Amino acid sequence: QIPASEQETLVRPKPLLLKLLKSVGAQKDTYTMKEVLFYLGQYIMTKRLYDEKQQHIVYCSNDLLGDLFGVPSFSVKEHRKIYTMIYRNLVVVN
Ligand SMILES: O=C(O)c1ccc([C@H]2C[C@H]3[C@@H](N2)[C@H](c2cccc(Cl)c2F)[C@]2(C(=O)Nc4cc(Cl)ccc42)N3CC2CC2)cc1
Ligand SMILES: [Zn+2]
Repeated sequence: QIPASEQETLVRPKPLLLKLLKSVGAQKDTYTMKEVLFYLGQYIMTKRLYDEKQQHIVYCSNDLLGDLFGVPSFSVKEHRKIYTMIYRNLVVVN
């Protein structure tokens, strides 16, 4: 479904996404999607927003991640949906 090339996409985060990213990783102007997914994953894990042994759901109603995505929770299995939510919070650079 998801191609390997997606993780090579170069992106400029919008301000709220950039704020989230800077709380877990070095600040730079441009990131790859691989970086954005790693850093968001680490944000989720460190903050214990992910209930793995509970239908694999991230709960974000009480966190800026919920403002970023516009949902109170989401399944981590729904990669296509997660990409869409992330895409809306960045500009692709080419
Ligand atoms: O048993 C399954 O069937 C199963 C179990 C787990 C996953 C999940 C865990 C991982 C990864 N796959 C997921 C992911 C990686 C690449 C691209 C995408 Cl679109 C993606 F969603 C990721 C991640 O690595 N970064 C990131 C960032 C956000 Cl915003 C949301 C979720 C994640 N998950 C981190 C985990 C803390 C929640 C998928 C299926
Ligand atoms: Zn399971």
